[PDB]
Amino acid sequence: GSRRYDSRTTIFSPEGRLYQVEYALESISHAGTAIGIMASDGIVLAAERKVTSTLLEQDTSTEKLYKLNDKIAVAVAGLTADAEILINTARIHAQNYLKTYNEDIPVEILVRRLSDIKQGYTQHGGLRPFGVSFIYAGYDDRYGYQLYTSNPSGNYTGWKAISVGANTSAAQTLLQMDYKDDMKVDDAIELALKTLSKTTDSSALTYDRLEFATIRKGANDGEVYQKIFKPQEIKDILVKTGIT
Amino acid sequence: MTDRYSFSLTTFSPSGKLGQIDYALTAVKQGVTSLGIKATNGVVIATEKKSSSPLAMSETLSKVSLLTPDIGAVYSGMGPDYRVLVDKSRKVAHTSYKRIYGEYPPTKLLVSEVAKIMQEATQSGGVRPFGVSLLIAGHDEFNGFSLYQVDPSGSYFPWKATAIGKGSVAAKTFLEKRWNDELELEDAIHIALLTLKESVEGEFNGDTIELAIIGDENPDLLGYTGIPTDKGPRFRKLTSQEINDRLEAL
Amino acid sequence: NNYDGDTVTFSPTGRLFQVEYALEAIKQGSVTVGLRSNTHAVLVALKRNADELSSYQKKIIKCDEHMGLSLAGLAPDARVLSNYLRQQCNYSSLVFNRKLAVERAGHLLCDKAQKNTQSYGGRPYGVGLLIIGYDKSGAHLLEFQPSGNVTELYGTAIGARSQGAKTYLERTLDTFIKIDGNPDELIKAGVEAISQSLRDESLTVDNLSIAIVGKDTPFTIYDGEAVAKYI
Amino acid sequence: GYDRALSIFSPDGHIFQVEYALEAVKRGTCAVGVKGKNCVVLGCERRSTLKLQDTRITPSKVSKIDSHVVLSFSGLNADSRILIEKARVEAQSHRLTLEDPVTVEYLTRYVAGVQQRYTQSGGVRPFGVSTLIAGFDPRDDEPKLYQTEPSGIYSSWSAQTIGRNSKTVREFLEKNYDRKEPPATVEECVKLTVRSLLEVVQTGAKNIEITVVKPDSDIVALSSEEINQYVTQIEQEKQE
Amino acid sequence: TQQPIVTGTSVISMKYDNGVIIAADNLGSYGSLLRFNGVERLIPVGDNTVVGISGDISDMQHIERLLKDLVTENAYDNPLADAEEALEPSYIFEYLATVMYQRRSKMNPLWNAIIVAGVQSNGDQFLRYVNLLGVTYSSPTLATGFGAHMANPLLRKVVDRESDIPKTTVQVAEEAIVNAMRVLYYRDARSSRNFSLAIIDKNTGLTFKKNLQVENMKWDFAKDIKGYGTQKI
Amino acid sequence: DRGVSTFSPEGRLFQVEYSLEAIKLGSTAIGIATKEGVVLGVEKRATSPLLESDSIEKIVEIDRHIGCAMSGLTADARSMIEHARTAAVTHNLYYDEDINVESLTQSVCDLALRFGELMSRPFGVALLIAGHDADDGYQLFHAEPSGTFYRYNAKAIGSGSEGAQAELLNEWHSSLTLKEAELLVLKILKQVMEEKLDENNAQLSCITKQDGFKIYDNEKTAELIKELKEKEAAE
Amino acid sequence: TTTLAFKFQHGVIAAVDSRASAGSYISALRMNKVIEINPYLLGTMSGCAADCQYWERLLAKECRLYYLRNGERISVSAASKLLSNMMCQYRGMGLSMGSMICGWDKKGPGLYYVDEHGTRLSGNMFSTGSGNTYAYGVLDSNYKWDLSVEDALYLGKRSILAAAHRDAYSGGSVNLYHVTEDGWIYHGNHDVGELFWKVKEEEGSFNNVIG
Amino acid sequence: QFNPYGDNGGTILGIAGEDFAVLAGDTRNITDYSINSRYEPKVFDCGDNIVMSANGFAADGDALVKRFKNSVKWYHFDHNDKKLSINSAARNIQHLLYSRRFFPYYVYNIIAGLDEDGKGAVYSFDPVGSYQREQCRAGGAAASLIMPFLDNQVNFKNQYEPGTNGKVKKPLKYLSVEEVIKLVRDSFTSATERHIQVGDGLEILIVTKDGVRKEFYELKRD
Ligand SMILES: *[C@@](C)(CO)[C@](*)(O)[C@H](Cc1ccccc1)NC(=O)[C@H](Cc1c[nH]c2ccccc12)NC(=O)[C@@H](C)NC(=O)CN1CCOCC1
Ligand SMILES: [Mg+2]
Repeated sequence: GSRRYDSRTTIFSPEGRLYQVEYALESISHAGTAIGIMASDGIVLAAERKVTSTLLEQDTSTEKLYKLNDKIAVAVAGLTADAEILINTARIHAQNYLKTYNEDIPVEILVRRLSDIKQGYTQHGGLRPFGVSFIYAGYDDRYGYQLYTSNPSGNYTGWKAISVGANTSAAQTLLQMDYKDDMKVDDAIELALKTLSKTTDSSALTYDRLEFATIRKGANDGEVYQKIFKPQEIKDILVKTGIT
Repeated sequence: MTDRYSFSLTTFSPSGKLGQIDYALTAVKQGVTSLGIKATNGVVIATEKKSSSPLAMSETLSKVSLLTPDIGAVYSGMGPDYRVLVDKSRKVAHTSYKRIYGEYPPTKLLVSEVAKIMQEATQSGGVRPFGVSLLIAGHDEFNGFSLYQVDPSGSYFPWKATAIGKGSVAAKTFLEKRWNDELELEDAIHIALLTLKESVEGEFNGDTIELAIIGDENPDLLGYTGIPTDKGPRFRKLTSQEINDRLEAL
Repeated sequence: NNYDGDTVTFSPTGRLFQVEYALEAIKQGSVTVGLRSNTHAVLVALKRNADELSSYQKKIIKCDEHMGLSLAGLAPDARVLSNYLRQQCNYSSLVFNRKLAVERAGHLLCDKAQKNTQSYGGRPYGVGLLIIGYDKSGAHLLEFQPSGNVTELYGTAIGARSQGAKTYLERTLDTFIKIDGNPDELIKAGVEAISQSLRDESLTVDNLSIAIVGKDTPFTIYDGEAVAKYI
Repeated sequence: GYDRALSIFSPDGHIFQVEYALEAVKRGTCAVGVKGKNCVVLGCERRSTLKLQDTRITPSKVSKIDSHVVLSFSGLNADSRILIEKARVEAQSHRLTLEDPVTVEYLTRYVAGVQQRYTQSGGVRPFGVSTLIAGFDPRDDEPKLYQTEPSGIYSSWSAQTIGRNSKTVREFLEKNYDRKEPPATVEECVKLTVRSLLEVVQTGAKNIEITVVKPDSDIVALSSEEINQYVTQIEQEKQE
Repeated sequence: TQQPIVTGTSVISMKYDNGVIIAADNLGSYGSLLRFNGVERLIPVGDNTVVGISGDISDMQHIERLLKDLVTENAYDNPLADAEEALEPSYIFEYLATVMYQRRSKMNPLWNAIIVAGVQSNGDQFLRYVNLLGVTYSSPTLATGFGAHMANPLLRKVVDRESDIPKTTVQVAEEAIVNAMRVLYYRDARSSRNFSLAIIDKNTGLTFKKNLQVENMKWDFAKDIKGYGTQKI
Repeated sequence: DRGVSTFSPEGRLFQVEYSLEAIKLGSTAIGIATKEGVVLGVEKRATSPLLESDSIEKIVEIDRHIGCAMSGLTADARSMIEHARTAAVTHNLYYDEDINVESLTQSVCDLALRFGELMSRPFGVALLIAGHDADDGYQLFHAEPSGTFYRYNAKAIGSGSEGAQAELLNEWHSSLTLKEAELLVLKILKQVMEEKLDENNAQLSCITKQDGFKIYDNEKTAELIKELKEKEAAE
Repeated sequence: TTTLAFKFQHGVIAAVDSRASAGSYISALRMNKVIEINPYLLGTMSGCAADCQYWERLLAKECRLYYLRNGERISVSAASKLLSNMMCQYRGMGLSMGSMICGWDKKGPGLYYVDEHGTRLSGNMFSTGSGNTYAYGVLDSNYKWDLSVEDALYLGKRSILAAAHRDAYSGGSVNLYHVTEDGWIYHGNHDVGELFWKVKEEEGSFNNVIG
Repeated sequence: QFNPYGDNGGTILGIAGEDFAVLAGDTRNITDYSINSRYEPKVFDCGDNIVMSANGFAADGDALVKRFKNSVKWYHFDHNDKKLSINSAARNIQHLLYSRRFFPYYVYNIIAGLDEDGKGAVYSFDPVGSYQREQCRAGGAAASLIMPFLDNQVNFKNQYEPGTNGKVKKPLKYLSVEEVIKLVRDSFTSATERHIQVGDGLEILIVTKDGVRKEFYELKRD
């Protein structure tokens, strides 16, 4: 019967690892690097688009940075199509929480929900896992500014600064070196871009090969603003920090 | 009976590759060349009508398809897979949008829905991925003109101009030299015909080429008068004669 | 070899190995004999024990007042099939006020076993059954194989060393068929038949199991000191 | 639905998937449980390969199932969330139908039953998680400490450890823990728990987490400085 | 739940020494309208059973088909279908009674009253009633609808108890049935002159008589009846 | 791979035969039936001295008149016990009486072969079901994952089974007292166990008509162990 | 019916009548309206006899299973709640069942009222049935926590008598129970016909009635 | 509208002796003012020395008896030909009746036999399953006519010993089978006189350790 052709996606190796999760992580390691840095007065999200073309319409393009609600955003590393399935689920969960409790969803609760969905694909159903790693950047009134990451295993952890995708080993070392706790957003912006500039596989880091976003309390009085940077605005911040 | 294939047929290999998606992309590579170019006041999509037999009536086989009045699509790869995707794309434009908001979806959202369907064939139980890459051209009020590519993985990217299939590498190079942000629609059609001639071996005329545009509203193609706000479809398929006229000024 | 992984696969010579392996389980099972005359039908079964401290596994099961069987092979599968027969015998009584014909009971068992041999996921039954009964057309004896094949016979035997008892019955055919209106002599012929399949061990009081059904005799099972008469 | 039997017997009478789930537990960070005369302490390792971590928001290793029961684990982190969620739901469900909070033994028996169910159900793999469940029964001052594992077996322990290098810390506990006289105070119980982790941990900085649970729903987690004082005192006595 | 539309009236029957008799008129009424005049409501099953049905005709036609299918199904893998393992009146009745009671238990009854008349293998007479409620009973005489009120009293004068059955001949029993049908024609507003009669004897088998008419009717005394009391002319 | 309900060429179900190998790795359990009662005894086998041995529950009550001992993958037994307890009490609800030991055992064994592609595999545990009823008196059954159950006068299951069964072959007779049976279980357990037998690593239990099913205290078992040592030193 | 039950110093008393009705017709003179769930649990009955018997005998099934799983006797609080949860599943379906769950557990003596609506009330004294108003009158004026077992048994007995007399659908006989920490104790079946005349003479009450 | 219930009349009577039990019932079956049958048995031997009768709506009564007889059959199969005691049968019937709590068997049910100590036993049920063991019980159409007579002549209610004037009761001496059958016949003769649905015939089933015996008596046919 059908058993003959079953890959068995949800099994342990003799060493106690999940084959498909490990191979999905291998896939993600070839994806464009995404970086998240948390400061005292905001969060930065930086990400590298993969070998683009001159004929790609950049201003209407979105492959890395996505908005989950007004307070929370995500950076993607892996299969974009897989990520959009999960993103739309996360957008719905945030709205369900808002409808139920009449309050914006706490960042961790949203992260746990998505991570639980990823976990389910590793334990039952016989389907392949989602080949996606997220960096969650968000704000709520309990913990303030928060950075999380989740991977295909469904495991999630909190961070002050973190990278996913390609060259995370090199990127994490550079972040660990220059990061300090009393850091500010403008400094974090500079750190994120400098890290990408050194870890990139491209010859030079340009505006057309980047997606960028900030979550600031730099909004008029006690409230939070999401800023998805436009191509011209990424070009300006590259000149300002002295990379181009 | 029962569909007992409730498990994924597409899985990650040790190297991190999704084999069936890669193999689907290989099927797309073997397929006939198709392309798309975006102008300031329109979009053009084109492909070769590779007829399987001269006894076959190639007019009955439509490679370029209307999805909505302002959105069209063309493909490279497996024709039957494309045909069913067009059927599903047309339907999803109604069920998940028009029946809710009373208007046709914008290009990017219809593309998003098509992409979702193709992604599910990449993860759901007992199915292979679609063996096609789509080029979807369209217009809507708030986004203007746009051109999108959709791959077997479900990934989609917006393009100023691009090509897929047999001679895509050469065709994309040809388009990079000719494209600029000041092109008029007629100039884009001219470039489309030049680009497409390089990948075609045999006859090159209106009967062997399929070409459509997303441009100005066509009140003559609406089918009724009396409602000022309804001005007609922006999608128009060029006739055999209309193509040949532009081949003399080639 | 390559074609014995499941029941849904024919071999290149048109054989179904999973069914044949299920047939093998019957041969490993303890011997049981069936025979009938025109008035009565008899089952004789050699029960098997695990050791000296253990009891002797029961071989005969009652299905109705007029019908029952003996088993050889996987006992749980016999429980499933005998339960099905009990229900069918019972459906016939409650709905049609009609005692279920033995021939029709065989047809129902055949069809139940067959479904397990053509579908993926399941398995064949690993047991052989000898059904006896008395209905409107007199006494009957059936042999059930889990391949689905059901056969009406004057006498037969299944299990380990069953060929000896089957040869005896084939010689005695003309004699025991004529034993009408004499239950004890028909049982004697059955006990003498099953004795041709014994080696080393002999028929003791808690070893032997006998059942009978007939014209004015409900299906009854005899165990313990009730069969000492026939030893 | 996906019905495939993933956990099955092998010729030698082993269920490999259940045994490979134990290997995932072996890979997990070390967790330790020690019960004193009037308390239970749960110690947990934090691997220091991950710095630049935000310790405020990162999922803590010890989880409250109810106000009087806690659960720590070793193995797959994502898997543990599913057991914890189920346990928390069952805890409220028990209060709702029986009007008493769960006993520690009952909660353990439920979690172990869930783990067992995933070893003979179609289409699913076993949980790659072993748990330590500790607390005090309602209106009872006797400490309770239980362990579970992927196979679904559970048992009560005077002291126990699970996870990586658990063989070493169990060796330590077996010679250091006296049954006739268990850690009389909270200090002695925490000290013995920290000592046992220091056999394996590496640095005694942010790598050790301690959670003390006392009777009548009195549960607190120690801070870095409080634990650091235990680490300081232990090594100063060791220099002799 | 429904209401009966096209209906059939009384079915009457009785036992005699060697068998049973059953009869029913050939009318299909549509309320007060005598719509259909060629309806057979006695349905033979083999050569040893006759089922007489009253009530809803559409439900009767449904039952008629169940019985026709029952005969077909009994013959399947049955070499003794025309002998030892042929359908018996008791088998056919219990089947119907099972169906009727199940249908009432789903609150979707077959709006009928049925009498199964026949002779068993051992020569014993069979006569049992069942209706839309699943209610069953047996008696030396049985009748449905109006027949219960008018025919039974007449038929019980012939066979008042079980011991009177061997004393009753087929000529006497048929005579009694035919008289009862005449009385029903006089007094039942939803009856007809034309009727069918069936005899199932243990010796002579099944005799099915069609196109019978009520005859020897008394009407002449009507000429003398004038007015409703005081009128003389 | 291959089906879960597959027959071997010898006519045996692979999975059932493999589950029997898991039961051979399990801790020893012994049952002895007498006319004064049935005795059940088990080896606890703690994996470490820190494990509180009294939490090892390998002897279990099903009803007041039925007890049960287990050997093998003991986690699998929990659902079997749950079903047994439900079956026992449900029958008491429907029939206002105690359920027969055989009928209870049959109900448990009906679960055994409900596996395929229902549960995904057979049970990896064997059960000794001991009890008493008015019809057949004191009884001891051995319930396997094959769905088969044999009645026994005495039976041993687990790692030291064939050695213990040979010993039970010689020692059992129809006139055994309850006290004699208790000592006999302790004697044979002590013989097949790896570690030295005491009240903490071994457990006794019995079922009598009067008092019903009882698990023995560690103090009560300790005295029976001391009584055993002295009577073995007596000759 | 008339049922009552009350907590006091030495446990809980439970008293019930024995009549059963089918309209004006007295269908039964001697019906058991108490169920011995276990040696420390009792269950009174009022309403549909079938519902009372089925659901309380099903409660006894569920209380026995609790003992087997937990190795410990179920509480009165938990037992009453299981029963009330059963009622809530057949909520609105037309059940008619009013009952008191009497018993002794770790918290001491326990008494809970449960009805078909899913109501569950803890209290020291309850009375259900068509004649409960008559029973309450006697109970409220004579109840104390400081009652002796002999006086308490009499109070519950006398309270049912009061109701049996006035209420047309109560009577037949009185069944007494006394719940202690060693378990419940049956204190007999008392015919109302004989008890009435006995009480009238000894107590001097029912002066209005001629005897 | 369709009414799934009906009333087939009849009356039944069960009396428990010291070492025997009787279950009697009239043989008349009716609808409204018509007679369906003058002899339609209503009391059945169900096996294991148990007799049963479901009085009220015949279709529901036949179904219940049919189901209980089936329950006895499966009790033998499942529990090694064990004899079903009268108390176990009673409990089993409660669950059969409550199966249809929301679409009841419209019948008053009585069973009779011997308990496990050999003494006579009668159990009485209502349509929804409440049951109880009794010494005496009449059920059905004329139940209200007969029961008071049985309270008087079986349990000696309102009877005292002459000379004492109400101080001492009549002692509860046991009744023989011959004495009981007289009370049964007089009960049905009296019920036939004043109740239109009762008559035609009387069938009594007597249960002893020796087995189940029948007795039939004619009744007035008007
Ligand atoms: C007072 C008598 C109320 O009138 C009691 O509540 C009593 C409670 C009770 C509880 C357990 C056993 C017996 C009695 N209730 C009844 O007797 C009850 C009253 C009744 C009648 N129809 C009702 C509808 C809804 C609620 C109550 C109703 N009567 C019954 O349940 C009748 C129908 N049952 C019997 O009489 C059953 N017995 C008939 C003779 O055979 C033995 C069983
Ligand atoms: Mg009368």
